[PDB]
Amino acid sequence: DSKTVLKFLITARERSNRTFTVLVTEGFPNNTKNAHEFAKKLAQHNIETLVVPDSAVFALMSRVGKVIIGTKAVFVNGGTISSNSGVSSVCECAREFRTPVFAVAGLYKLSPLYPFDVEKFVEFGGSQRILPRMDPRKRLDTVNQITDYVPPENIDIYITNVGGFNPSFIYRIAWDNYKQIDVHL
Amino acid sequence: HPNAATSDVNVTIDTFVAKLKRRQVQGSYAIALETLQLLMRFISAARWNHVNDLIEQIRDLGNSLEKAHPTAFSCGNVIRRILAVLRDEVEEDTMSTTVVAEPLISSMFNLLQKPKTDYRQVAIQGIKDLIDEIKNIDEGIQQIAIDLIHDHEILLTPTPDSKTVLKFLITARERSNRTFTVLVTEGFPNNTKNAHEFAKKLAQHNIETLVVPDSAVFALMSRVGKVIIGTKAVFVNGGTISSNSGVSSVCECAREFRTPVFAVAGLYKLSPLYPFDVEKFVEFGGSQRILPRMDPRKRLDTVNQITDYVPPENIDIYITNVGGFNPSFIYRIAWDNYKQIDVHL
Amino acid sequence: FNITETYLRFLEEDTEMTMPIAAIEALVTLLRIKTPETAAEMINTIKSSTEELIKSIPNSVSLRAGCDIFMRFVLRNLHLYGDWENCKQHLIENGQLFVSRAKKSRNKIAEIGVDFIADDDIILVHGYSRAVFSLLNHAANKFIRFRCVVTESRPSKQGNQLYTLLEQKGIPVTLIVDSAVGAVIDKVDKVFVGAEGVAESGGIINLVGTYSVGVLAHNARKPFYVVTESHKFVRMFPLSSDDLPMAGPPLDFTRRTDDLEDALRGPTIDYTAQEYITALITDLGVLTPSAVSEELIKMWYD
Amino acid sequence: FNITETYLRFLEEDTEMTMPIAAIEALVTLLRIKTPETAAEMINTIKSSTEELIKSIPNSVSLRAGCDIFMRFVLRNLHLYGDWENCKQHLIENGQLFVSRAKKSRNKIAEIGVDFIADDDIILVHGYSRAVFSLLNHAANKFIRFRCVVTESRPSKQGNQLYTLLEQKGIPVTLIVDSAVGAVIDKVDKVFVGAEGVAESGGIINLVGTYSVGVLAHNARKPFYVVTESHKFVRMFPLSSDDLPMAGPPLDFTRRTDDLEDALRGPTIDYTAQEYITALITDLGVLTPSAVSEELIKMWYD
Repeated sequence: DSKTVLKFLITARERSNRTFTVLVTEGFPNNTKNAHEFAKKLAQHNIETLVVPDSAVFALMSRVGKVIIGTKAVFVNGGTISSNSGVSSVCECAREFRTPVFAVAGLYKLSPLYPFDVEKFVEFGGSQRILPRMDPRKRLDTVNQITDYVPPENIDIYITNVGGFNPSFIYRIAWDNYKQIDVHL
Repeated sequence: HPNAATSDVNVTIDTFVAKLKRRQVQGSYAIALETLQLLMRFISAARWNHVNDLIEQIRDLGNSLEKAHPTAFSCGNVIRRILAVLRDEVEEDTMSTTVVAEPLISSMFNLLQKPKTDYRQVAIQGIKDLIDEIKNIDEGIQQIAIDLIHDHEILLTPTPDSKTVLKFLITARERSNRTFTVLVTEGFPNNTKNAHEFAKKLAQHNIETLVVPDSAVFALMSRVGKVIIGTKAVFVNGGTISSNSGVSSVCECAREFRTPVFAVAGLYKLSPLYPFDVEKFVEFGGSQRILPRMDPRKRLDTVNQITDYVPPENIDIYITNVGGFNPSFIYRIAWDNYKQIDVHL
Repeated sequence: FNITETYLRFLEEDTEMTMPIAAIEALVTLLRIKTPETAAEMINTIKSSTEELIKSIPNSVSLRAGCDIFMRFVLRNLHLYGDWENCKQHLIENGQLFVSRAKKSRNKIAEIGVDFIADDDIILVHGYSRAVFSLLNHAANKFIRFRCVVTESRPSKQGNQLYTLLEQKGIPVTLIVDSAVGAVIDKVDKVFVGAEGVAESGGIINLVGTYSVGVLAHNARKPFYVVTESHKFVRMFPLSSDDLPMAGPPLDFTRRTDDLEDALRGPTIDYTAQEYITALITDLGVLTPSAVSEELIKMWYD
Repeated sequence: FNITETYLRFLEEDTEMTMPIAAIEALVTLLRIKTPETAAEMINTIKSSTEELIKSIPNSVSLRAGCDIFMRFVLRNLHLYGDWENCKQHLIENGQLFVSRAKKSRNKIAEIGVDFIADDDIILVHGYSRAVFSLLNHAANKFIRFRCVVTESRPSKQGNQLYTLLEQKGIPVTLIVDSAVGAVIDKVDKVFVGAEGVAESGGIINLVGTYSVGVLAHNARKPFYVVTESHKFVRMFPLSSDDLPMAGPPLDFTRRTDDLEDALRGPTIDYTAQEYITALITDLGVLTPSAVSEELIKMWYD
């Protein structure tokens, strides 16, 4: 989604001798248009595009080399909240099949607040962009969320302006610019 | 039971023993062939009158053979198969002599309740059948085999010692539209030369060979796709004895990486007894092949082994001349070739 | 002609023949009263008796398994389709015959099962099954280097009892609490567990803990074992991670207390999956791959 | 004057001030008698006393941790390069002050860091620490629909004691057996821990069965947590999966004895690895990932 991640990709692609193929999940609820835009941008530069359904990751993961994210919020024990849709299951898959997980990060984007429960930090989504008409909604129950949370059990590096850091270590980085007093304001 | 009866009636027992002990006999196939020939000789000559007594004699012979050499499993297996062949015919005969119901082909409940003919030719024919089976495994495998591996994928290959494995690889490599990259581990104090030979053959075959030091498996595992064991023997709870060195560690690695492990073998290689130990079965090499010197080498007590055992857990499929089986299922295949009382001689 | 009374018979005595054997004998005795000829009179009565037994049953499924096995055997019996007397006689014979069989099975075990002992390999025995104890006691006759490890079991002080039976033959031991058994990863070479029930997938019903042990074994790659004779077979497969018929409690978050009355509530009996076990111990030759399911198929055909 | 005597003094009562704090107080009391101006007459004597205490230990760990912390504090104190009197006075003040601090730390723990049980996330707890209980009792006044699960404690029935402390708040509870620990990992949300110390390696120095629990948690991916007041970072390294500074024997294979005597030397202390703390709750901010080690480095400047 971001202008940062795209730029990072572009810089890599400039050295076109370095061989890399891009699989892009559409991201069902909100990411779709954005994903398409990203794909278009890739095409503009001459970067090889592969458009992915979100159900189909188990069928791809064993062939996937390296995985890069462009998150919104970075946390205490290592995990992240990423800009919407299809990240938890992906991460689980990676863990199962043992896959390297890159993440583009910034310390100002990094938060020193600890996430303790799913019951709070995970932000939910609108059913408006699922199914038109509201008379079937009387009996059924549509469940959807926009932005999703990641457990640190999966991701491995945070490529910053400072450097790539370990998730079970990034707290120190945060503290090298934040405190224990400025937490519960 | 000694060789007291078997003298000017049958001679080649001693020769067989000699071949076993000093290793002039080489490769399981050859051993099996030898055993078949022995059996043929037994049949064309020995004197019967009865049937149960003959069976007992055969059992005793088998026992003696086992006592002479254990690591030769093929020999045992073939004998067992021929016993099974005889047994069914005997059972059939008994039914006519006397002059039955079962839900399937065999029964547990038929073991609880109280239960001259031309069998010799049938016995003869059994041996022929066995020979034929031995003749070609590969020509019943490459239809379940040139199926599993695909384009731009990567193979990992330990044990280039079973002649079957190489053939299987080469049949796959034949196709002009299929492509794969091959990583080959060495296996040092028991397999190096063989591995080198295999590599050479691969090179000849016009395919992308990769020579690997036994250490450097971990620096390449990210790209790895498949695992192939070059086994020599197969057992009860699924598992296999292998044609020496450098298979176990790699299998373990694969398991850790959850990267699929396949087994290519045969049902003459298939055995009807449990490997309760590795110790009683798997044998050790020669400490001389590692290092020179002798008087400082009473101190240098070095350990090196030929054969390798792998637990049932790491391996997942056993594609045969019959077809694809599993470690959970292979037991029944064994039973389909050797009968219930033939397990213990 | 009563079965509950017979069941209550063997309790403090035992120490001779397998429990499921006595029950089977009782069943056979019941059978040879109401005539195996008249199928309308007999089978219904047998079913009623089984139901009664079930009603009287606390924490078991093995008796049920036994009686269904017996029924199956009976069904198999009449497949000679001739005279209605010989078959009946055979049926009559086959109850004390079952009892007799156990001995022979044990004998068979004590020769093929003693092929397994490796040089300096420490053994741990789980549960209370006669067969495992017999095998362990039969391995000391050949003077084979080994060792035994006890675990602190809690149904009716079982672990203590077990450790009290190993001191009779004079065998050095140490005691391990069910909580503490986590640290046991290398020193005990082989993890043995005795089975009070084996069904379709080679899954096992025993006592106060098996599944956890299995899990631990899987974690360490140490081999896990199922040890018995041959009578504990049902047509069963569980739904969740663990499921059984229960006269005891399945997780009671017990009501407000201050003086102690009722709280001893949780999974008393535990099941284990197929993948955890590497070797199966029966008198049925040597089988463990898939002889259970196949056996069941052979038996029931349904 | 003795620290041992002071330690003896509190036993029946207690259940309020952290042990490591009482010990510190005792040390301070011992100090402020025999002139703390000089460093020759004092530090060495303190060290000797600590050694004596260590020698005299029956089965207690955290004392050493406390004393080293105290030493570190003392070292920190005389870097201001002013005068001997003021600094000494400050040091003297800082014993009772330290004790006072513990309560504040506890308060901080129980009002900020208690948001780990909120949506009736059922708690599987083992290891009796004061902090854990304090947080649970403080969360009972908020009525956030909390539920407790208790794995049985058997060094000598601390479990009973524990269940008696949860009866004063009026909350449904259940007894759990650590053999059926594989059985129930389903409805219970997470596994929470009290302990005896946190290592230089990272993992936890604990009690009668913990490693198994950790393993099971790992298997199930239902996270494993440790909760305490923060001052148990002892200079100790459990390099193996069956080694620590232990009070009792490490699995003592007792000889072939007779009438049920030598057995109950069941491991009352166990440990699990560094890749097991999903979070660690400490009063110096909620910090975990490599926090203990960092703190140690800061202390020893290495």
